[PDB]
Amino acid sequence: MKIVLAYSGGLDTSIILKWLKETYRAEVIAFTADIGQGEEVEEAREKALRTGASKAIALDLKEEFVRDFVFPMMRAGAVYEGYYLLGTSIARPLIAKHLVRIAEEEGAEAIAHGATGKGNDQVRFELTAYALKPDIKVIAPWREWSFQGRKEMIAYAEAHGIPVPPYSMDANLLHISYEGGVLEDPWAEPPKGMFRMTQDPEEAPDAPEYVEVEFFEGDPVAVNGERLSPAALLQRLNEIGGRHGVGRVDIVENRFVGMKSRGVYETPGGTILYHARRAVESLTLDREVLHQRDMLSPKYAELVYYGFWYAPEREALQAYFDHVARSVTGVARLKLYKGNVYVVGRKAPKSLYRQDLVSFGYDQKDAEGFIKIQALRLRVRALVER
Amino acid sequence: MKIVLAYSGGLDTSIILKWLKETYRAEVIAFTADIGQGEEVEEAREKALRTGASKAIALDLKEEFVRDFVFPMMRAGAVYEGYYLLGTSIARPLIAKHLVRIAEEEGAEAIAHGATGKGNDQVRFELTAYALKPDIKVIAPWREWSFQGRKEMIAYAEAHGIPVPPYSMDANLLHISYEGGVLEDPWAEPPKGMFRMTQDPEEAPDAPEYVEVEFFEGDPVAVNGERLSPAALLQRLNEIGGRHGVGRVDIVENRFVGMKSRGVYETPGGTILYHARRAVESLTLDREVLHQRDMLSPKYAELVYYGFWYAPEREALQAYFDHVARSVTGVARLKLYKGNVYVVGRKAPKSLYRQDLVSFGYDQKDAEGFIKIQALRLRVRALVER
Amino acid sequence: MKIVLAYSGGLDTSIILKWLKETYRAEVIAFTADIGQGEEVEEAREKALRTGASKAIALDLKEEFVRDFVFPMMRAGAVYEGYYLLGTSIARPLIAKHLVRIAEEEGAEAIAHGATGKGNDQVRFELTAYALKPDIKVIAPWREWSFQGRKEMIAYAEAHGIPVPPYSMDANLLHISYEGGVLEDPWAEPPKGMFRMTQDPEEAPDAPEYVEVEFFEGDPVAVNGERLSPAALLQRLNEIGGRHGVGRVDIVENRFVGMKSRGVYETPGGTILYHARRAVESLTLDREVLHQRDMLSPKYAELVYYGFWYAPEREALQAYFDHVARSVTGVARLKLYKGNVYVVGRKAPKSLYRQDLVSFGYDQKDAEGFIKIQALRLRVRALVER
Amino acid sequence: MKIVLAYSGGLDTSIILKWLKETYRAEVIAFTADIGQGEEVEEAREKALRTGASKAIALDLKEEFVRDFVFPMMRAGAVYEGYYLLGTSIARPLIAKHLVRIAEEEGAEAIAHGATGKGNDQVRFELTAYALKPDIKVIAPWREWSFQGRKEMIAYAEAHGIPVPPYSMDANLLHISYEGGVLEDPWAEPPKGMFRMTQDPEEAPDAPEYVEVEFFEGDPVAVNGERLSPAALLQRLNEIGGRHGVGRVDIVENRFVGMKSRGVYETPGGTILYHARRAVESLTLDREVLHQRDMLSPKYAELVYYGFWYAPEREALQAYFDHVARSVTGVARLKLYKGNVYVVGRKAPKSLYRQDLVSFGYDQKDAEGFIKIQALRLRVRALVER
Ligand SMILES: Nc1ncnc2c1ncn2[C@@H]1O[C@H](COP(=O)(O)O)[C@@H](O)[C@H]1O
Ligand SMILES: Nc1ncnc2c1ncn2[C@@H]1O[C@H](COP(=O)(O)O)[C@@H](O)[C@H]1O
Ligand SMILES: Nc1ncnc2c1ncn2[C@@H]1O[C@H](COP(=O)(O)O)[C@@H](O)[C@H]1O
Ligand SMILES: Nc1ncnc2c1ncn2[C@@H]1O[C@H](COP(=O)(O)O)[C@@H](O)[C@H]1O
Ligand SMILES: N/C(=N\CCC[C@H](N)C(=O)O)N[C@@H](CC(=O)O)C(=O)O
Ligand SMILES: N/C(=N\CCC[C@H](N)C(=O)O)N[C@@H](CC(=O)O)C(=O)O
Ligand SMILES: N/C(=N\CCC[C@H](N)C(=O)O)N[C@@H](CC(=O)O)C(=O)O
Ligand SMILES: N/C(=N\CCC[C@H](N)C(=O)O)N[C@@H](CC(=O)O)C(=O)O
Repeated sequence: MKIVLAYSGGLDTSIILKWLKETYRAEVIAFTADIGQGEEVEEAREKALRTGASKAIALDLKEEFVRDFVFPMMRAGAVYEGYYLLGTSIARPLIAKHLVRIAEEEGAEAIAHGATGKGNDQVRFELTAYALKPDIKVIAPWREWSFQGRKEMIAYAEAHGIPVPPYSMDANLLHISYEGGVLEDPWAEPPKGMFRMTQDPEEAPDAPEYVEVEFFEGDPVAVNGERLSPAALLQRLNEIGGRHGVGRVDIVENRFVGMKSRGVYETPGGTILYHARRAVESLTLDREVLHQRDMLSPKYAELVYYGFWYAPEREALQAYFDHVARSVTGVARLKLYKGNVYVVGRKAPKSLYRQDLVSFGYDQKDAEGFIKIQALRLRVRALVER
Repeated sequence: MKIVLAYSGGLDTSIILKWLKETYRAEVIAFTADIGQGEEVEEAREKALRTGASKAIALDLKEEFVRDFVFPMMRAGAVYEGYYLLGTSIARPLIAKHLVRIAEEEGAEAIAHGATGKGNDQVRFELTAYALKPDIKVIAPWREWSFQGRKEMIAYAEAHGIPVPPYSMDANLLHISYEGGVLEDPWAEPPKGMFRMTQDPEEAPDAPEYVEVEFFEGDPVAVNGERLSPAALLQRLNEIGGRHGVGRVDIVENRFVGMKSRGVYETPGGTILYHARRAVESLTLDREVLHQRDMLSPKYAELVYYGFWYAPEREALQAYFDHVARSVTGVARLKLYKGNVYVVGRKAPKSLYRQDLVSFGYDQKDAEGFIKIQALRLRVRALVER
Repeated sequence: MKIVLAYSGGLDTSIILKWLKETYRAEVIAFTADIGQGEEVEEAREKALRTGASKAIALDLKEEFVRDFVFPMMRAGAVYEGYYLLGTSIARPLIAKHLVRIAEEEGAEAIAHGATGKGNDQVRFELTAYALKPDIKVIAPWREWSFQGRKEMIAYAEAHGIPVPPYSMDANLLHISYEGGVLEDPWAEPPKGMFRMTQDPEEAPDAPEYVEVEFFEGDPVAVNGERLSPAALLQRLNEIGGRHGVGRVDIVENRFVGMKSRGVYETPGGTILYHARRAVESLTLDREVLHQRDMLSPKYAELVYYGFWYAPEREALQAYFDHVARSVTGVARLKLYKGNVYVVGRKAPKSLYRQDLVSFGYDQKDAEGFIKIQALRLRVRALVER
Repeated sequence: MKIVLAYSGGLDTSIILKWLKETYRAEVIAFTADIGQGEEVEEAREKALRTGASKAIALDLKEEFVRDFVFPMMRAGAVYEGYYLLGTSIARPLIAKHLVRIAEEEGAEAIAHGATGKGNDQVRFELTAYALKPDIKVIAPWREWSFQGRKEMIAYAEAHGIPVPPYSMDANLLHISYEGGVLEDPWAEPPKGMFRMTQDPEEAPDAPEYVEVEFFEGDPVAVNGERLSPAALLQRLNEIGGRHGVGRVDIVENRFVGMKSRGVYETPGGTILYHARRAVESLTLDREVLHQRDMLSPKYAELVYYGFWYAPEREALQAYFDHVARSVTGVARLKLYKGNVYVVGRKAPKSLYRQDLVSFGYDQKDAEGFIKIQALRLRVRALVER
């Protein structure tokens, strides 16, 4: 039987490829997606073949990732529990999508992934798979094998000749996530030198740096006047924001499976894009549209976090967010300095701001009437209380 | 006829004090509240007497301000349009409340304030006034007078004996607001040296400073182990954060009155408290409670911003927020560095975090069933689309 | 100067026509719309010319009314304060839309309407007018003249040759509204004989009547197998629901301008449609989509009620509702009997219901896992309470 | 080993009692609760002993049911998916609460119930149990045993001495639920004579009946002037409403475990109470409070439906609803007639309604300013769209 494995190249997914051959005596098709992890995915592909894969596929999905997953999510202003910009979250749907497509192309029965039984990833992979191919068979080795502990897995690794070696990392174009190990104690600061995408604030330039991001109908299309594709644009902002230490988050979040866990994230480019968008929105979105939009963002955020990307409720909300984002066209000017992102300017060809309405269509006495009417129900209330 | 005026001691409320006397020929009781503007209010009380007030009152309302207004608001995680911590907004209700109490005490049928006809403050003072005493009369000189320029106001000031002297500011224990003049161009960065409460990040300490804030049942009670009263606590955090340049935001916001306005704010202490609270909340609040609470916060924020403090909607929402906030007990440890605030740790007596649930609360198979049930409707959907 | 008046042919708008001519020395162009009031609008168009209009326009807007206003609103499941199906609310935008178009075509700088200064209609008319043509001038005589009472208005009309003839009515294809007069006492049942669109349930047929309503992509397209245009369809359902006394509501509502008002409404066809729609949705909409949709309906309803039809917030929500409603294709079967409507059956081409899953893919063991995971956070909370 | 079983006295729970003793080599303590199912609970209690229970407990929980579960839910205006008044949903928590208490008193390590593995009840029972006593062991025979059909179940019972006897029913003081069998076809009207709690509208009195319900701080306290305890009050309204065939619902709902199912419900008393409460609320609740409250009700409804009664989200929302409900004091007057409930009058000690404001403080010109300000952002938008 054929099985398509989401293969990263790491120890665990390598142990999984061997485990699947041995346990299911199956023809394993390894799949590695280049989504900006900063690893030569071609090395993962050869290592998979070396580890026993009857086939290995490596694809550059950086553009699809940002264009079809990151951008739509950003248009919605999605933020989980106040700080998480969902770097790992929106990536999983993309990977499961291809796993399913590859399985259908290679006539494979099942697909497998290496997310553990304690997290959100397992849900994201599987909900995506079932939503796309309801008849698909899914295998989650972390839930199915008998290994108990790192020593056993390493022993098993060495036995099969698999290359063996504080926290665990998950990286892609949007961010790098860190959790586990020393990070499991919520009272303990992350260890110095852990971050990789972002330079330390204390080591960031002494001179602030200005950057401008242009948005067209809800999506960023240029940086400092240079038109850049979705992936190239995220990359560029990662470089600029990274040098300044921008986008570090440290939170204890609530997993979908029920328990809290301490996660640390660095999202330089995405963080710049979060504030740039709101800056352009401040001139281009209507007050009531904005207030409504912000009260829905958190719901869309948990949908992404839990793994309901290819789910009707998320696609429905997307219709709202996409409609609203269509008006977001303009430029945000931000000032980067030692870990912070400061909005310092913004402009738009169809700005709703009118200096003439605030400087010293507006008649001062209309305000009295507005106030009296707004006050009526409160006055009736007070009088009734006598 | 008696009129109680919200008197700050500035040129405008000074001009207003004279204007009221001439216009209404009423005795004016000047009221000056110390809410942390960093001004000697007795100086304003005496100047009010020199300007013609038949009675000048000055009260230290710092503790009432933080305890009965800033704290209840903070418990709700109130943030207007993404960044505004409502520094000016929660202050007006307090002032109006005293204006109405004093009018009742002095037998004054009317109150007056110096907010302009183009803004939010006018609504805040008046909705509060009418909500507390329905038949009170309110006079807003800015909406009633004839001055057609700043030049005319000063001439009137000099012609009357009032001392006369790029943007307008409003300061109190929570923040300092800056808007108008040079700030009316949303593409222009605020002028160098404008900020007064926070030190320029470029001139802030080279070594980060750690700070710990203790929360008890939703309100902050100690800083670095020192128990502090509400106003004392906010003051202490303003000093610590200010020294580091923390809490600066720049936005184009939507006034309740219809038009957009470019505002700049520095909220050092409040910004530290915002993040400290969420840090403690991450260990003490249930996932679902939190998610629901966060979707209501934006609504509570617009209520405070529009001026509906003493309104049934806000008091109802307050019951919800207060209920949830009651569990927020613990300590947040934050790191301050050149303009930025970083959560680096948190602990709590009744933390819901359990390392054993994440360390390598259910067994693997449980997750499989959870996923299958969660996936059911998506699979039926896919099948029907057959 | 020219003024386009929303003229219904009644006493008040006739008085208004005369009043406008003299007060503004203007040419008044009368506009009467047939939106299902059950009155020969041509008679109103002629009475206007007799009354002094320089031009009188009358249009059959029944189809545009149902297709472009009633249907989009019904797709959203809009219900104001638990019962009001907004019959008068969605009709005002339509009227004002034509007033502004006619004003433009005739070179008129202003439009006028006869809604009083204490209601919602004035807001709906003007918000629509201003939103479509920002510099249009609106004249609301009720807020400008000084008639001291009814007697005075009758004498004015008698003096102008206007024919002078216990509650006020507003009728159209969607419903008939009743309020004012004897209806002002919330404790008093409406008088017998008041209803006109519906038969007293006590006089309704002794046998129940079954009716089927087919929906296609969110809108009703057929009744009892007969395909019917929007307006013809609402009419047929009015006839059917009407004969049985269906659609009667009696509520005390909150007007946008601040005071409560007692209103009585009969919406036979719309009431059948409300339940028919939900019946088809019960087979075609996903659970999460439905739940989110229902939490937004109320907001949409107040938007309509207040008059924000041609408003970006409303249009944005409409994007969401339209997206969801595109899945609503199927047939609802209802049973009508003495005042009530009963859903007794429903079917759909792409129904999501599967008897497979309820009769004795699904494995009961999965339910245990689902339950354990959902319970984890509750159990942790319990252990911490200790 | 001791196991406390939710014992209804029926065939399946009797089979379960025998099954539990042998499978777990344990003694079973049967618990039967009278919650208004209209059965003699002492009969089930005696039968449990005859079936082998080591102890059988039967309690009258009618008052606790209505006072502590039904009323709190009603104050929230809870309605699931447009029509379900949650009759079975709110009863389960109460039952499980007692199972856990009895287990603790009897020193039993586990509890058991007879809900199936494909429904909602299992979740309600278990989430409740786990929330109250996290270490409790729950046994759900339907998800554990090996019976492969109804005939084998009958053979097992007949073999154990248990006596053996088109849809399934669940009845209590709030309603009677009907689902399964012939009701599984959503296009088929339910069978004649199926309803038990309500008289068919065709047979109901030709004379309408007026009923008055007095509310005090959110809860109903009297019917037609007669003060009644919670359970006696619900009983009374069931009798009155039942005679008139009030409260019948026919829906295809979404279960928490993922699939749709056709359910039929009769809730005579609860339906009168639903409309009675809203009638009193129309005079006692503020507009904004009401609108907010209605947007949260559906969320609370799904919580109850899913089984999250003793859950922090639900208790947090309850704080909101209870705050709001406290103003709900007054009397509702309804007209009952052949299946329908018509609100015909309402009054309250502190009614916020003022004939003052609608009859022909308020000055129409305030309305113009209100409208102008409300329209500003719309005019700005229009001008920009040019
Ligand atoms: N770039 C990728 N290509 C293919 N599969 C991936 C990729 N990144 C993650 N996965 C899968 O999802 C899991 C994610 O966990 P982790 O690598 O610890 O962050 C891995 O164990 C893989 O099975
Ligand atoms: N500390 C205070 N005491 C009394 N009235 C105040 C105080 N702060 C503000 N106000 C009132 O509210 C207005 C606020 O204006 P502004 O400072 O320009 O943003 C002043 O014109 C006063 O009438
Ligand atoms: N069919 C119609 N055509 C034109 N204007 C109308 C029509 N129906 C109502 N109006 C306008 O809106 C107001 C509605 O008032 P009313 O009937 O008292 O509820 C009238 O005073 C008219 O100015
Ligand atoms: N009055 C009651 N006393 C004790 N247990 C009950 C009672 N009503 C329901 N239950 C439990 O919940 C299930 C309810 O029945 P059903 O509606 O047939 O799925 C039974 O299998 C019992 O274990
Ligand atoms: N650490 C890791 N990746 C990423 C995550 C960031 C995060 N807290 C999230 O849920 O996105 N591996 C896990 C995370 C998880 O499922 O919670 C696993 O496979 O079990
Ligand atoms: N500048 C000033 N104070 C403060 C406020 C910050 C802000 N944008 C807010 O609404 O709180 N004066 C005004 C503000 C206003 O009313 O919007 C006035 O009286 O008109
Ligand atoms: N009675 C009338 N029409 C209709 C109304 C139904 C209702 N309560 C609504 O707001 O739609 N005329 C008024 C209503 C109002 O503006 O509230 C007026 O023009 O003054
Ligand atoms: N029919 C019955 N009881 C009640 C239900 C009304 C309903 N649709 C609801 O979920 O409350 N038995 C089931 C229902 C269920 O829990 O979904 C079972 O034990 O499996």
